Amino acid sequence: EKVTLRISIEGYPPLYEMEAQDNAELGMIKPDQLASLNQALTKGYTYEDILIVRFRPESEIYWPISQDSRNAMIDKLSRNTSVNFEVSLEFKHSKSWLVPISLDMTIRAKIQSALRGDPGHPILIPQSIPAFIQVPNQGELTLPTSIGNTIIARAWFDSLTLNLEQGKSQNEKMWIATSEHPGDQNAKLWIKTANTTYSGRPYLQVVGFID
Ligand SMILES: [Pt+2]
Ligand SMILES: [Pt+2]
Ligand SMILES: [Pt+2]
Ligand SMILES: [Pt+2]
Ligand SMILES: [Pt+2]
Repeated sequence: EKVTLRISIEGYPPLYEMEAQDNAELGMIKPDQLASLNQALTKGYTYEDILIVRFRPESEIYWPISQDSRNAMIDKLSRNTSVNFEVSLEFKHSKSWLVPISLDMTIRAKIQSALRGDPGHPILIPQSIPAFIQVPNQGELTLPTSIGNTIIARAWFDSLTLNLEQGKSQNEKMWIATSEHPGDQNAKLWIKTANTTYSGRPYLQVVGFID
């Protein structure tokens, strides 16, 4: 089984790439976690069907973008119409979501500054990654619309926040990615996410339902 996540400004080398290969234990999911999830909704899938995928939030390779391509990317924001991009791949089955970057200039200026690497400038990509995804035998991944419609790109999606590592050499550019839920981040519906042993940061998490 294999999962990759990629987060980028469309057209350009990803800010963030991560590979999952859960990780990593024999069981797909904690067996209280489906009883606490199933109860929180108040679908017929069993523990062997539910995968908890966890992405290390630091990109797995340094950002390899050329300065010129990076400059071009920033300039594109100076005028109009660009979209955030991200993709999930198992393992054959993929989905990519496009999230429009607001034409609001005070925030386009915030992205631009973040892309330049200024301290104190995250890149908010709101409602951009699903906490839950469904992977089928044929075709691209799908959303569990049932789960979505209960919660309140799509409205129930998690939001992303991306930061460039500060103080590193020009050939060592890391984006770090953080996630959070819309509304109550503490809701029981959310399978709680783990942190990493090596860095102490939260995993990027998606719960997959397998067919
Ligand atoms: Pt197994
Ligand atoms: Pt198992
Ligand atoms: Pt600023
Ligand atoms: Pt780093
Ligand atoms: Pt940090």
